[PDB]
Amino acid sequence: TTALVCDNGSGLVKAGFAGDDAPRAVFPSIVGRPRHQGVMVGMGQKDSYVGDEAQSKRGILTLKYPIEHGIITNWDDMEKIWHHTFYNELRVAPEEHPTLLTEAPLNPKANREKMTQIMFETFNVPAMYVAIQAVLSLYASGRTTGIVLDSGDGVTHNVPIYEGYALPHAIMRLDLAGRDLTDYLMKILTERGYSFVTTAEREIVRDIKEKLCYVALDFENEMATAASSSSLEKSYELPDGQVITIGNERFRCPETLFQPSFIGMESAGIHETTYNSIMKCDIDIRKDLYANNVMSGGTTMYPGIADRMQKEITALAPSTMKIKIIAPPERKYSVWIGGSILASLSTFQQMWITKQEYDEAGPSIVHRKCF
Amino acid sequence: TTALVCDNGSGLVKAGFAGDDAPRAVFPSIVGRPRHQGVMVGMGQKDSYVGDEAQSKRGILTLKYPIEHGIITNWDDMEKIWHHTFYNELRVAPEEHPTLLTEAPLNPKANREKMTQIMFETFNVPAMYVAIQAVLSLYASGRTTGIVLDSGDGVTHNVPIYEGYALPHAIMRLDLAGRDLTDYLMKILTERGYSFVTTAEREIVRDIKEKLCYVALDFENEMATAASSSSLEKSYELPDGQVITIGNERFRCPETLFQPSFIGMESAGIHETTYNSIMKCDIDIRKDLYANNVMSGGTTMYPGIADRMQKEITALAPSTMKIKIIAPPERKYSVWIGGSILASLSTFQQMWITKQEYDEAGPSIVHRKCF
Amino acid sequence: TTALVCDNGSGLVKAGFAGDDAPRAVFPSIVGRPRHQGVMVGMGQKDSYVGDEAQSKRGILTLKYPIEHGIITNWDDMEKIWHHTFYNELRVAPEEHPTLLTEAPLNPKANREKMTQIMFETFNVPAMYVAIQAVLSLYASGRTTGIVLDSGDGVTHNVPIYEGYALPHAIMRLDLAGRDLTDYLMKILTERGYSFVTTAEREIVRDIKEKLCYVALDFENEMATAASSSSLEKSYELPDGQVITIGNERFRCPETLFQPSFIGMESAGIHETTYNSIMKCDIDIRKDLYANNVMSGGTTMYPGIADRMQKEITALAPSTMKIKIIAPPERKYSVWIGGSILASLSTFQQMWITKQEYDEAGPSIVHRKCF
Ligand SMILES: Nc1ncnc2c1ncn2[C@@H]1O[C@H](COP(=O)(O)OP(=O)(O)O)[C@@H](O)[C@H]1O
Ligand SMILES: Nc1ncnc2c1ncn2[C@@H]1O[C@H](COP(=O)(O)OP(=O)(O)O)[C@@H](O)[C@H]1O
Ligand SMILES: Nc1ncnc2c1ncn2[C@@H]1O[C@H](COP(=O)(O)OP(=O)(O)O)[C@@H](O)[C@H]1O
Ligand SMILES: [Mg+2]
Ligand SMILES: [Mg+2]
Ligand SMILES: [Mg+2]
Repeated sequence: TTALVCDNGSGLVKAGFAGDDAPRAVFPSIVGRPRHQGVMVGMGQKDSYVGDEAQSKRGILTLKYPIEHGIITNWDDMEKIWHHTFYNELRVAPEEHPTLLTEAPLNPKANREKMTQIMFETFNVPAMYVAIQAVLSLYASGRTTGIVLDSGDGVTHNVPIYEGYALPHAIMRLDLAGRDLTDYLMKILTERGYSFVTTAEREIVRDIKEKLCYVALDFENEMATAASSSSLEKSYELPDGQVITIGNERFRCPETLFQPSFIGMESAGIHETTYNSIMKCDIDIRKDLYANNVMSGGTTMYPGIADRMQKEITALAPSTMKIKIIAPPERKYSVWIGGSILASLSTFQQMWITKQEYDEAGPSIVHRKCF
Repeated sequence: TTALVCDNGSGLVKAGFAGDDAPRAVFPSIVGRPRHQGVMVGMGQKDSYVGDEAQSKRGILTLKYPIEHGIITNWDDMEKIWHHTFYNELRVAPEEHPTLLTEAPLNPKANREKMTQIMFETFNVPAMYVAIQAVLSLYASGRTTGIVLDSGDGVTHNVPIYEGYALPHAIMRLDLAGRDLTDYLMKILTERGYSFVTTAEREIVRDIKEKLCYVALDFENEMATAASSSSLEKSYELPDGQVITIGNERFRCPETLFQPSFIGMESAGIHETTYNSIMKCDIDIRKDLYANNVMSGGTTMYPGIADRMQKEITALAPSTMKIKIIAPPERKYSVWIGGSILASLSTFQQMWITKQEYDEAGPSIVHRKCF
Repeated sequence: TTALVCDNGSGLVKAGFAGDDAPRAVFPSIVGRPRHQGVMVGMGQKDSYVGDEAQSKRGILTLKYPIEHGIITNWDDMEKIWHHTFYNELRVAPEEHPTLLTEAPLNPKANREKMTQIMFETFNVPAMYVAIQAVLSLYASGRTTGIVLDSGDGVTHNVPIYEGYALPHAIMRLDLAGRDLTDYLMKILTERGYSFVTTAEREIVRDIKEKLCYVALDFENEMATAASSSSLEKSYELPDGQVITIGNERFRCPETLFQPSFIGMESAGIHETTYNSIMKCDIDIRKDLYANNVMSGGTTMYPGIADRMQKEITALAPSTMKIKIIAPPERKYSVWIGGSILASLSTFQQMWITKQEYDEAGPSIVHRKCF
C-alpha cells in the first residue's frame, strides 16, 4: 500500500502519502493547556489542544513546542502530535501503512532510538525508515551532486554530496534557526514600545516576522538609508485593533543568520559555514559543489536570502568559480517532497526496517540500517 | 561645581550630589490636583501639589504618578517633578551642575531621547549622562562580577555582568513590582470587608504593605499555619482612628513575585528569571555569577526575600555550586549610591554628554555616548 | 652567556634556558580578545590576553591559535607570544642570549625565513639556530640511531637517523596530530547530547581528551566489550558542576591515529607510515631501525599507544626482527630537552648564525647553515 511520509519539523508538521506532490495535512507543532479557571459546566473542555485548534484558542492557552532544536524533549507531547497527525489529520490507521520519518544530522542517537521505538511499539507500523533531511532535500531537486543548506525552525545544517557518495566529515550543523530569529525579534521590538511578553504574543511576533521581514542585500547601507529616511517603514495590525509600525527591525532580524553575534553566538554566519563545508572535501570535487549549491527549509524564504548568500559566498571562494545558489519556489517543502520521491522507488523497498527485524534486534537496529 | 545624581525612580525620586553616601532628598513621585470646589477667599492658590505637600493633603486631591513601569507616560508632570526637585528640594540652579540619570534596560528609546532633550533644553544642565540601573547597583557593592536582580516599583530586571563585560543577550525584564503588589493587596483586602477604591487610599494600602507584609519561606506551610492559628494576624490603625486586621494577606501579597500566575501573568517568578539569565551565559562564567546574586531596589526589602531566593535557586542549579545572595543593608538606595560613586571617578569626567555635543547631534547622541 | 631554548609547538610553548632540566614556562599558545562589550569604568583593560591569562578569562574571549599544522599562520599574534615568553615568563633581556628554535620537517622555507628575520630584527637576539625537532628528540634519548616518531599538536613526522646520517628521503610528514583528535572528539560527543561549539569549549574538550581518552590494544574487541555493559563508562564534570558520561568515545578518538579514515583522510595510520619509512632505507640498516624506535611529542601520551604500535609493526615486519618502542616517560618535552642538550655542546658553538652573518647574507642563510 501507500506509505506515509511524516516530516516532523521543529515548528511545523508535514504529513502525506508517498508519491503525492504535496503534503496532505500541515499544522503547527504546539500543544496548549488552559491556564485560567473554568467557571462553567460542560464548556471549556478538552484539557489539551494541538495544532490549529490550539492556535485559534491560544488566547487562553500556554503553548508548548514539543521539539527543541531538532531534538524531541517532551515525549509525552510528541506522542500526542503523532496521534493527531495519524488519526485526526490523515484519517488512517497506521497499522497497515509503512512510515518514513526524518532527522537532522549529528542528532543524538537516543533521539532516533526512541523515535523508532515509539513508532513500532505504540502505532504498530508494519515497517518504517528514518532518512536524514539533507538527502531528501537533494532528492527533491532531482540530482545527485551538490551541497545542501537546510535551514528550518530548529536547526540550520549543511551537507555536501558528490554523485551519491556522502562526505560525513564535512557536515556542519549550526543551531541558529527561525525560532531564535523570532525570539530576538520579540526583544528588539521593545525599542519602540511594543511589548510582547506572552507565549500567545510570540505567535503574533512569528506572524510579523513571516509577513514583514526581509534580508538586506547590504546591511550597513540599508542601515544608513532606513535611519536617514522613512521609506522603509511598514505597519502591522494586531488582533485587537492596535497598529504597530516597524522600521529597520525588518532587516535587522534576518541579519542574525549572517551575524550570529547579534544574539551572542560566536559562530560565523551561514555563508561562512557553507564555505568551510566546501573547503573540507577533496580538491577535485570542490568545483562541482561550488556550482550546485542547493537551498531548503522554511527559514530560507526571507526575500533576498538567495542573493545575499550569492554575494557573501562569491566574496569568499576563488574568483574563477561559478557559485550558483539554487532556490526553488517550493524549497519550503523540499524535504517532504524528497521523502515522497524516495519512498516510492521500487529499489528502496529493500531498505525498510521490517517489524520482524525490530522484534528480533531492538531499537538499536535503526543505526545498523539507516544513514 | 559638583555633579548631581537624580535617580528619578518610579516611586521615589532620590536626588543628591556626587561624592555623598546618601540622597539629599527623597519624596514620592506623585502630582495631585484638587477635586472639591473651594469656597473661601484668601485661599485656592497653587492648584497642583507635588511630593510630600501632596501626600499630606491627599484628602482633597487626586494623585497620579507620571512614570508607569519605568516609562514616563505624562511628561507635563515629569517636568513639574524635576522642577520641584531642583529648585524646592535641592535648591540649586541646575544650569551649573552636571546631572546623572538612571534608566531600566529594554526601555524604549524615545523615553531616554526625551529625557535628554528636556534636561539639555529646559534646565540647560551643562552636561549629563544616563546609566543603566544594574551597573550602578554593581558599583554600589564594590564588585565587578555578579548578576543583579533590581526590583523597583514598576519594573523588575536582571543584568548579569562578568568582569565588567555585560552580557546583553541574556538580560531579562519582568513588568512586575511594587505597584502591582499594592494593587493585589487592595484586591485581596476586600475579602475582609476593607474596601479601598480611591487614589488616596492606595497610599494607605501601600503603607500597610510596607509595614506588615513579608515573604514566606514555604508558602504552603504559612497557608496551613494561618488556617490553623491566629499567630500571623496583626493589627493596623487607619488615619481616622479605625483599626484593621490582616492575616494571610501579609505573605500572600509578596508571594506574587514568585508565582506571577496570581495576578494572571504568564511569566515565571523571579527565581526562574535569574536561573534562566545565569544559564544563557557562557558555560565557564556561570560559576562566578551563581555566587554574586546581588539585590537592589525598594521591593527587595520584604523580610525573607533573600532566603527564599537562596532556597529556590539552590534548588534549581547543580548541587555542587555555591549560591550566594548579596543584600547590602542600604540596598534601597543602591542605584543612587552607585551613581554617586560613578560621577566622582576621574576616568568618568570624559564620558559626560556635553551641551556642544547635543547641539552637534541632537537627541540621537544618547544612543552613542551613553550605554 | 646562557642560551635560551623555545620549542614553538602548535599547541603549547616550551621555553627555558639551555642546560636546565625542564622548561621554565609551559603555557598554551593562544592570543585571545574580548568579544563582549565592557560597561564598567575602572576595569576591563588589556585589549588582548596571551597564554595562561587568556585561558583564565576564556569565558568572555575568543581563543585563536597562531600556529596551525606547524606553520605560523598569524605573525601578528606569534610576535605577541614571543614577546610574552621573553618578557613576562622567562623575564630576560633577549638581546643578550643566543636563542635556539625548532621546526618540523618538510615545512615551508618562508616560515623559517621570517622566523629568523623577526628574531634578528625585532628582538635583536645575538645568534639563533633552527634545528629540526626529531634530531633534538633523538639527542634527548642519548642515542644516535633509530627512527624518531614525534606527534605534536599540529604535525606528525618520522625521521630515520642511522649512525648520525639523517636519510632525508625516508622522512615522512603526516598532518594528523592532537588538534584533529580534539575536533573529532568534539564531533562524536554529539552522540550523547552535548554541544561544545565555542572556542572556549575547545579548551574543555581537549581537557576531557587529555584526562580520559586511551588507545585500544585491539579496537574491534574493545568496541564489542563496550557494547556489552557500562563497565567502561566514565564521568567528567564540566566547569559549572554538570556531569557528562562517555563510553567508547574514550578510545574512538585515539583510534584516528591507526585508521585515519575516521576523520576523512586517505593516508595510512602511523604504524604503516613508520613501516614504509623503514622499508625505504637500505637493507643494511633496517635491523637497526627496527630495534630502535624512539617516541616523542605530547600526542604520544595516550595509555597503551606504545604497545599498540609495537603490535602493529611486528604484525608486518619479518618474524626474525626484534622490534622495540622507546617511550621515555618524559617524552612530552623531549624536543626541548634535546635542544637544551644541543645548545651546550662545545662542538656546537660553531653552528650559530651570528648577527654579522645574518647581515652579510640576509634571511636565506638559515637554509645554508641550519639543517
Ligand atoms: N514565508 C516565510 N518567510 C519567512 N520565514 C518563514 C516563512 N514561513 C515559515 N517561516 C519560518 O520558518 C520556520 C518554519 O519553517 P520550517 O521549514 O517548516 O521549519 P521545520 O524544519 O521545523 O519544519 C518558522 O520559524 C517560520 O517562522
Ligand atoms: N521596606 C519595604 N518593604 C516593602 N516594600 C517597600 C519597602 N520600601 C519601599 N517599598 C516599596 O518599593 C517601592 C519604592 O521603592 P524604590 O526602590 O525606590 O522603587 P523605584 O525604582 O521607583 O525607585 C514602593 O512601591 C514602596 O511601596
Ligand atoms: N596525556 C595526554 N594524552 C593525550 N593527549 C595529550 C596528552 N598531553 C598533551 N596531549 C595533547 O598533545 C597536544 C600538545 O602536545 P605537544 O607535544 O606539546 O604539541 P606541540 O609540539 O605543538 O608543542 C595537545 O593537543 C594535547 O591535547
Ligand atoms: Mg525542517
Ligand atoms: Mg528602581
Ligand atoms: Mg612539537
